[PDB]
Amino acid sequence: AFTVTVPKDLYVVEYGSNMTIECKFPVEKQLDLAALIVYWEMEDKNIIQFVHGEEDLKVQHSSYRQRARLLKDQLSLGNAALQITDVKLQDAGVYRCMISYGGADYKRITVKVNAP
Amino acid sequence: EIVLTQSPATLSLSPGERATLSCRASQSVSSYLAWYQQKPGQAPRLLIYDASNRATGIPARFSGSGSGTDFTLTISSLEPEDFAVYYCQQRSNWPTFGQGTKVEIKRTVAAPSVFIFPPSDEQLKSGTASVVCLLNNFYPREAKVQWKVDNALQSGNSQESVTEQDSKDSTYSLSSTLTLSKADYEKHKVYACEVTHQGLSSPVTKSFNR
Amino acid sequence: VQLVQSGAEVKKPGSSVKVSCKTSGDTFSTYAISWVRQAPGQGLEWMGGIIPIFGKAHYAQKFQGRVTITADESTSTAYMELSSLRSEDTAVYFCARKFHFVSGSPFGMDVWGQGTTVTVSSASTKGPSVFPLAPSGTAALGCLVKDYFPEPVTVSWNSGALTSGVHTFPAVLQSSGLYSLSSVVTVPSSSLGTQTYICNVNHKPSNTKVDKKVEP
Repeated sequence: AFTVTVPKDLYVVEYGSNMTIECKFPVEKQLDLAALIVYWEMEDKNIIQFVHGEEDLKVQHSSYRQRARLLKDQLSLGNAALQITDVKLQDAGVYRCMISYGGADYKRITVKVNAP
Repeated sequence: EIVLTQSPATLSLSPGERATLSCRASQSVSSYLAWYQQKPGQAPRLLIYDASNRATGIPARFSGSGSGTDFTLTISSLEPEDFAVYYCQQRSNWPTFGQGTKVEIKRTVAAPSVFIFPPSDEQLKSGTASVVCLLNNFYPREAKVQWKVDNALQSGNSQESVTEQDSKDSTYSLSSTLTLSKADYEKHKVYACEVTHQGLSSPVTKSFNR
Repeated sequence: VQLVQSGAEVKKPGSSVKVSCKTSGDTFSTYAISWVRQAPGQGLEWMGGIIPIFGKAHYAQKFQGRVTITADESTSTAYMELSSLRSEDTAVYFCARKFHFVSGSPFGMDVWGQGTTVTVSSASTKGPSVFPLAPSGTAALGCLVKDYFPEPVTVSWNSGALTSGVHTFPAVLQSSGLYSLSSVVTVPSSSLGTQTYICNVNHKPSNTKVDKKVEP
């Protein structure tokens, strides 16, 4: 069935560095961008909400101001990845990635930041 | 919102003739578009998807095409079961529909058979009088029905009703109702209704003397 | 894949309504379902939609406030709740699902529910009064179905026997907030003295069954 997959379910990053969390979803020939929906939610935050090729920033949590970004060019490959720049200690925690292209599925990624 | 403008509003044709329904979009929807056929009392049914692709179970007489802002649905030979409104839907963003295009069966002109019904005794002892004028088995739908009481053109107080095209002979029918009070009714005598149609080469007047 | 909605409802202004929709088809939790309002003599309107596992709905900016869309994955049932009912909220409300092959937006509508009719009015439930119409080679007969709420009213002439030549006109809503209607049959003149003409009226909402003999 439709299944979202993560290459790494645990990331160890360290402070003040730019990190990327990868999420892979099935794409066959050409990506139909209209059909694509991408949610990056860590816990009760919302990081990225992506529908019809637009980001709704009204629902993004303020912790992520001009910090988090979804990499677009990887999407055509069936890779929807989130890039948090300048990772702080509070960025450690469980991230969820929900995708709908055709069907829909989600996944969980735990991120540990280690201290200087 | 992307806005879909369907044209024309009302397409009137007859069996065997081709039909052409247009839809334009206020922006580029690319090829994401779908046509639907809604008969009265029913939910829409997908005809053409991805703007050129016909759904299976749907007759080969149906076709659609276009990309970007301009689309057309075409019915090769109109089947009696093809007459209904036709909507359209764009999926390139949050789905928006059009106004829909209603296809009417076109036939030869038919003059209405006009009748008139006085408020029968039943209603009158409730203190209400409804005088009814009927137009029957006429085409096209356009008709002009005037009320006049003792030769006074009656002003804006009547309720019209038009039936849908008949299942068999494709004719309309119209019922205009004038509702007065038994008091208001009893103070006059001559009650008439003047009907205007195309098949009628002179306005017909049905009446009765109260 | 199939969709089935809840029955029709009459709600008085300012109250609230919740419409049910169940998927007998493909996966429920995986694919988006949408809710669509078709106003009387109007176009279809996308209200909102939700993909149940996501657990939060998306709404059109017009319906942003009053509409609440919730998906129960347990039952594979979807709900649409309309708060603060008014007047022109009266419409035919649909729930719909996309075919997996039509592409475009996940909220595209292809498979539809049979529809839910919602009426918003202050008027109470009242059966019709029925009045005959004095007949007119070719005569015309009929009955006035007057002052009934709510819709619909079915009209059958001789216990359903007559059929041919009969017209029941669409209901017309009076200023009173009560509906009125007229049914007419065209029969040959000679048939008046011979064949009996009676008119059966049925009001399901009020459980009113009326019969009216129509005579010269």
